Amino acid sequence: QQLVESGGGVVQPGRSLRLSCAASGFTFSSYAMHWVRQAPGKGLEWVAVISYDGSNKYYADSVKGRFTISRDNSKNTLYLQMNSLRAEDTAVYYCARHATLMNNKDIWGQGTLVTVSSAS
Amino acid sequence: QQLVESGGGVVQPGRSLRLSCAASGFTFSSYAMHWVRQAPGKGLEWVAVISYDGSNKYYADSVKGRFTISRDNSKNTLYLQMNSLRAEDTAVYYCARHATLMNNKDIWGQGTLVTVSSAS
Amino acid sequence: GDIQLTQSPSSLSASVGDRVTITCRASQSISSYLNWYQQKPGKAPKLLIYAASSLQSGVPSRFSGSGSGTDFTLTISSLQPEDFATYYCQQSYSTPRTFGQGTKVEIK
Amino acid sequence: GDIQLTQSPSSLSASVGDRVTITCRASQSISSYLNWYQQKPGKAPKLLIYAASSLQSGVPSRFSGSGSGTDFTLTISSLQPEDFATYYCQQSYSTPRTFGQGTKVEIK
Amino acid sequence: ATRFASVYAWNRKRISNCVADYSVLYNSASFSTFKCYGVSPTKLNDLCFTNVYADSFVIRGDEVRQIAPGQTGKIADYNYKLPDDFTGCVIAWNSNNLDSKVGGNYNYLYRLFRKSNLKPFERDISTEIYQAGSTPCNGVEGFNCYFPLQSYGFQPTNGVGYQPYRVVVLSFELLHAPATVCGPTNLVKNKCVNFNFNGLTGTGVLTESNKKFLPFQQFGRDIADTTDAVRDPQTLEILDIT
Amino acid sequence: QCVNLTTRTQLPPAYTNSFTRGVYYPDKVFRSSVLHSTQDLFLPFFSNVTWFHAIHVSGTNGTKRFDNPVLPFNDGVYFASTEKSNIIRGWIFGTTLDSKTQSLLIVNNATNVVIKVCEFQFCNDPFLGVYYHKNNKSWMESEFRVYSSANNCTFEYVSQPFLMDLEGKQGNFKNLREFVFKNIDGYFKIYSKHTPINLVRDLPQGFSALEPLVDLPIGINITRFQTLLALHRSYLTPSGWTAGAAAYYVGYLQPRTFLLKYNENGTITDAVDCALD
Ligand SMILES: *[C@@H]1O[C@H](CO)[C@@H](O[C@@H]2O[C@H](CO)[C@@H](O)[C@H](O)[C@H]2NC(C)=O)[C@H](O)[C@H]1NC(C)=O
Repeated sequence: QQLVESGGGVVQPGRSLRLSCAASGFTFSSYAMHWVRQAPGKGLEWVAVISYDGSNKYYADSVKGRFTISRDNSKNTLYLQMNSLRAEDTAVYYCARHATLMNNKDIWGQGTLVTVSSAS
Repeated sequence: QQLVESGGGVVQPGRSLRLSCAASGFTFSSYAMHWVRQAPGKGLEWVAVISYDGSNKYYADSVKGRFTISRDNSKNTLYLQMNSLRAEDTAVYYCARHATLMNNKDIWGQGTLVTVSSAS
Repeated sequence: GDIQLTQSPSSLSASVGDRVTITCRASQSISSYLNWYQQKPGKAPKLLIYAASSLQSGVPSRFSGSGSGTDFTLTISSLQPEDFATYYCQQSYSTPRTFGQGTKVEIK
Repeated sequence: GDIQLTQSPSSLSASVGDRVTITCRASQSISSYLNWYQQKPGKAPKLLIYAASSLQSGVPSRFSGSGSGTDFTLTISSLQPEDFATYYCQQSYSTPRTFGQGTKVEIK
Repeated sequence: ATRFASVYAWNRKRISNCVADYSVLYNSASFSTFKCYGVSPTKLNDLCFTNVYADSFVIRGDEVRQIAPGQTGKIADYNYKLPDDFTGCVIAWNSNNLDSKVGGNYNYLYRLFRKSNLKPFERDISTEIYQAGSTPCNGVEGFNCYFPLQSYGFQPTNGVGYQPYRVVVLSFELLHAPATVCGPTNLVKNKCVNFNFNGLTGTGVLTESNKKFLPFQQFGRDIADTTDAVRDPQTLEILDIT
Repeated sequence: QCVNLTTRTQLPPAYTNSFTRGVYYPDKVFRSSVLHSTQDLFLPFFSNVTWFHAIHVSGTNGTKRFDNPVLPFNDGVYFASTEKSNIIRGWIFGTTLDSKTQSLLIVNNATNVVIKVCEFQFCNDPFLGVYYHKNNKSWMESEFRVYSSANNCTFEYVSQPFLMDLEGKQGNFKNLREFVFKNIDGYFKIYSKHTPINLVRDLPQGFSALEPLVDLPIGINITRFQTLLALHRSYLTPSGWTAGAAAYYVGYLQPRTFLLKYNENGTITDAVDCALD
């Protein structure tokens, strides 16, 4: 039913910041989950998947920074660590789901700002 | 695309002269067609319609001489016989079409002179 | 009876780059059923505006129509050296159709 | 390579009661795997159509999807004062997924 | 084909008594909007038809979403009508490099008005004047009445939404008539093999055999009404079955 | 077209006796020297066969009698003819012999048989007209002297000519030609044969095996028919029509159980009808 996100903030470039997003209402477990990016004034750009029902991780090669994705399924939560930062990634992120002709499960988080800059 | 006319000439008054006008490029068949008159120095005066898509013939009562109009649809041609002549009808005629808010099909013949006079 | 047209003025000797308003007035209230023609004397009448408010292929917006009811307007703008010819308005409201008497735009 | 999307037009300033056709074109032949989203700027993207031809709960048939292959169509009908926002199409054919650049329908 | 007509006079071609090449339909993959019904497009390769109707026309790149079984809009309202219960496939692609010409394409037409919605699969070539208001125009044009038909405006100066689609529609059926139009392994010699020939199925040892058929024949048989000898369809030869 | 010539010929149909006749192969299966038994539509042995003459000269001078009636199809139809000079081409098989139903028009066209299953308008006196095109000394065939309209057509096919000549034989063959027409289960199948006959008219004691030519997805019931003709024009002698002569054989099929003695090479000589005596 509901998705909550870890806190965004201002991080210096080259660093790492683990992204937590917990589910509620129905589990993460039976589904997949995604991350997308929205820069201000820019379109929604897909980032990376997670696939718990086997195990596989796909990343966008457009932003191929080894932003690692894995689970905490028993907390219905998902972790993607912001690795190899660069300033144009300063944006808001969303926890996502795609209706793949079968489901209607597209549920979106509230959105938190990741900021990549040396100036706080 | 193109309209051709029967030959004009000098005819004595009271006589008759069939007017032939053949189409080319697109058919007469799906459209209507008209005749108009231009005396030298005078405005363009409408003469008569043809309506093949049913069958109906309307004449100007200003020049109401039973100038009969009918078809040769399979040759894309149209026939209006000059009946009950009088000298002020000495003019050039045109094969015509009106854009009635729907089409843009106004195509005009080359123009031939009908002459009504006893002096050749 | 018939529907009378009123084309005014019936001539206007003009100059380069003008914006001539050739008016065609009507005896009845005609919705938009009025047209415009180009005729250099001896040519075929090349249609200019259809339904009194719409341009035509080959003819740019130097010509521009408007009006409805009784009042119809030929809006010639930026008058070109080829545009000096004998022009015409046109009803198609009822039968009989009548045309205007013509307006010869000509070089001053 | 990647699959390119083509969302056209990328904006359209509109009025009340319109019927706007926001087109999302595709670089490949995608079966039906395209979606649509509502986003007022700052909100969560509320899904509108799934599989490019099926409505969604809460969203009446004022929105209406169709198309397949390369050509996909957002059929907004009877345009409502709440429907003026920034919208998006969506592939799910291959990996990577891309989204359209967005189309902001806004009050004229 | 080189010349599709418009939608006011769309061409219809009854097709039967041949075989379907449904493979390269999917292998074409230059087609914009390609959808199907009845049962899945991968399934329709073999699931075959009594009598098909192939009818095609050319419409605009925006109005093609009107082409869907059971929708509204001008092409499905007055021009060409898919039925309430439909089977076939809508095949749609762009032909912008052919149809839309510089100097203007105005060959194509359509019907914009009629005094009722259109009955399914029935064209309308009747180009007479419809009288919207009560004032009778009676064949010639006039007031309250318009001309029925209108062109499209095609040039390559159009945007992508205004590009001409050559929509061909395939429609199918099933009757007391047989499947007259219908779509489509290396043979094993001197080795036990399951087999099918022309739908005839069994299991045996296929060999070369000198028994001599009459040409029209298919099977051989033995005293016991077993299938003793069959002829290879692709390369005519007399094959025993033991 | 629909030019009509009715004539004034009314006569008792001259009958005959098919001795051993009308035994086709009711399967593709190759069998060798076995006795096979099926109950199927056939023309039973020693049956009444209505010899019918499309054009008949009974001599005084001329007097060509055009009698060929529209004939019901009934259960099934058998056909036989000699016609050293072919005047026969095809048959009109149908139901209404008009529109509102399909039409079977198996016209050879005297090049490659063009089998037509369509909706036609058959005239009151249908037959194929033949004339001289005047170009390359050629004889065309006007096909609309049979039928006015051709439209709606459901099916079309072409094959090698079923009707075939040999000639050079000054008779002694007559090229006896038989065609069996059976309409079942969506497949109307055609059978054929060509046989020498030295007898003046009627049939010998020999067996005639007819292979199926084409098995066509038809799907119409045909309850009635008439044959087709090829006639021409002549010029001033004391419109031209009535070419040479014409007669043929017709009999109706019937379910019967036959004994098929297939020969080693797969060909049936002796057949025996169980419900004979
Ligand atoms: C064969 O065709 C004939 C049409 O000539 C059909 O025969 C008719 O059948 C109806 C019954 O529905 C009878 O009332 C008529 O009297 C019949 N007509 C004649 C001339 O006998 C018949 O139905 C068709 N057979 C099939 C299987 O369709």
